[PDB]
Amino acid sequence: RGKGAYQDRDKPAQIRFSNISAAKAVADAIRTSLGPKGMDKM
Amino acid sequence: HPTSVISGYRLACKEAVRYINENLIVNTDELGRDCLINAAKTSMSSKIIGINGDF
Amino acid sequence: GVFEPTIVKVKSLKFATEAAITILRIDDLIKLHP
Ligand SMILES: Nc1ncnc2c1ncn2[C@@H]1O[C@H](COP(=O)(O)OP(=O)(O)O)[C@@H](O)[C@H]1O
Ligand SMILES: [Mg+2]
Repeated sequence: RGKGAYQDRDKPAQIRFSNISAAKAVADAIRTSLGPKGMDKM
Repeated sequence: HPTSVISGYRLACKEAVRYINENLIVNTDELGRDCLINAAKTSMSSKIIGINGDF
Repeated sequence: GVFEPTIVKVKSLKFATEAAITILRIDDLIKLHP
């Protein structure tokens, strides 16, 4: 068409990225406890 | 890796227990009652009843 | 006449090894605010 349906808010995208970041952080946190060579957390 | 250190420690514990039980033990039957007195004195050495352990 | 019961040394080794393994397995620590 041309221009396209313009997004006004950008807060939804911020929420998506914040949620993705938090989830990846939790994973990265418990990523070294995986497998036989994985270690414990206190 | 800590797993490898742990495996080695476990093995060394097992083999140290076995080596003690097979080579480093003395039967108190061969020694009689003075063995008991000596074991008690050994435990009491380092305590405030050390030199009096004899009694 | 310096004798110790075998159980003393044996249990010392077993318990020390288990404690060392337990502490040596920790690679992270999360201390939560009370
Ligand atoms: N002896 C082993 N050698 C190689 N991979 C292993 C061994 N034991 C477990 N795994 C792998 O390690 C992965 C994680 O297992 P684990 O640490 O218990 O975490 P989870 O409980 O999430 O499965 C499993 O997907 C398994 O495929
Ligand atoms: Mg003592």
